[PDB]
Amino acid sequence: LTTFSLYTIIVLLVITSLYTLTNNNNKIIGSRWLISQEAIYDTIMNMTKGQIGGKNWGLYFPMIFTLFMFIFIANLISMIPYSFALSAHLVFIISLSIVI
Amino acid sequence: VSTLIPPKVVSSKNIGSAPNAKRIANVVHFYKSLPQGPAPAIKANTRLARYKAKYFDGDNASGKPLWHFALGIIAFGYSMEYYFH
Repeated sequence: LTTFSLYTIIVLLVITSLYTLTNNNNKIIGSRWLISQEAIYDTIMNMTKGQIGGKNWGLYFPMIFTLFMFIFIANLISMIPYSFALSAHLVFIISLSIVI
Repeated sequence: VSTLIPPKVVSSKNIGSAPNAKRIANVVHFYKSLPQGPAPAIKANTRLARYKAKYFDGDNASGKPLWHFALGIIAFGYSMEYYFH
């Protein structure tokens, strides 16, 4: 396989775990871990209502959320002291930038 | 002349006050309440529900799964160093 493919899978698996065992089956009270992903929700909610505020502001809210979370996780994974940097394959980040 | 019939006609005091609305909510809500919840999710013994049970409890903000999970990625690529070297 390809190293790039293997680490993209690792990123996907990191992201899945934050919404499938961080929580206590969606406990209303809120778990210590699930508080983190609440705060992330609120600071991008309140940021993208502030930036692209208007009649439509939430229509591009999933896109801005997965652009946050991708980079947020990929700047932790890329900083593990024995890990293959998807992001430092600059061409993927730059390609994504040019695409947007 | 005979007393009028207003005092005895009550059927618009059944929506007449605001807690009627609240009543019809909580006669359903509290009646369909369980004594304790269905289950909180903490374990299930899929052998990684145990991981959740030790680490990702409702009260565990302890950094141990992070450390463990970090160390896992360190174990991964370090072996891959020897796969490429």
